[PDB]
Amino acid sequence: GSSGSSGAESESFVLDFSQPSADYLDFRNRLQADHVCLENCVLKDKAIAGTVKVQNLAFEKTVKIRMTFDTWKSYTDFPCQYVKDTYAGSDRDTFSFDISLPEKIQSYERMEFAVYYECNGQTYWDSNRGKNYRIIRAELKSTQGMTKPHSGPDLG
Repeated sequence: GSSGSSGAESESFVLDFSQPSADYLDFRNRLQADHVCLENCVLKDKAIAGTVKVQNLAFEKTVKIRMTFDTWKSYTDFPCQYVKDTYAGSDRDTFSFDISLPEKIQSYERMEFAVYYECNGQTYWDSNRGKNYRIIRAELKSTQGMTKPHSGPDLG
């Protein structure tokens, strides 16, 4: 039935959500209430990259990204690395992560990931600072024009 996967190159993928960092407030709120929040997550060739933030509550810190390709059935705990740059916050540390996308990805299975920060004898779980990090392809995303931008007042 299904067409074999012998020789084929799928276009790059995109994100179905707006970067978290974008909103300093809506962002810090998660890093202050959950003590953890993803800064930015870029996409690369059959691979991804992103840096997660954490509160300097304790010394020992454990950051691991949880990703799955089977409607949250088969996930793998990937160890995060540490970044040392001028930009990186002095107090709050900055851990990075590099996950390798699966061979292929079709519209027959779901794919989402979440952040898992362990500290102070606790386990903070940040799943797309809302529901889940829905990752879709770039060719799937539909383009809709003739739309007006939204804008509102600044909370006092």
